[PDB]
Amino acid sequence: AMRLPDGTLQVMVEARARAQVTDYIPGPYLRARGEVFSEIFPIDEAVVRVLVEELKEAFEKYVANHKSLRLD
Amino acid sequence: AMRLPDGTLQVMVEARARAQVTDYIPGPYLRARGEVFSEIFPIDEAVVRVLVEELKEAFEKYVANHKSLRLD
Repeated sequence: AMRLPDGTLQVMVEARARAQVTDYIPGPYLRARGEVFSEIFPIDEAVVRVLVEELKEAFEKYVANHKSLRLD
Repeated sequence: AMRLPDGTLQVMVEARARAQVTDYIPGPYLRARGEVFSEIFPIDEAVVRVLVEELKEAFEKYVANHKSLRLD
């Protein structure tokens, strides 16, 4: 948590788990509660590894076609 | 800039950058407002390096195609 000298809030976040929204409170600042935290762990991890391999091959096919687009 | 005594001022320049001429002030000699050193380098330097080596080899093949012209 740091401050920048031009009225702009710089912060680094790291996401843990997604959630639903219970009720919308008017703002600013906007407030909302979470009904449950929707979380999951990989079931039958061999098929999970196969899908990771297929997605790795897809993203390797994705990054090779760049001449002036500037994707790092 | 070696001061030659034959009415000619042969200047040796290792240039810096191109710039847009915003306006011209009448002379001679002329004043011209331009822009700053256009010398920055963007992200994705790997495509820059690959196209640099390909441009190098393309001129290396090009100058062989104009040895009929005896290009330098």
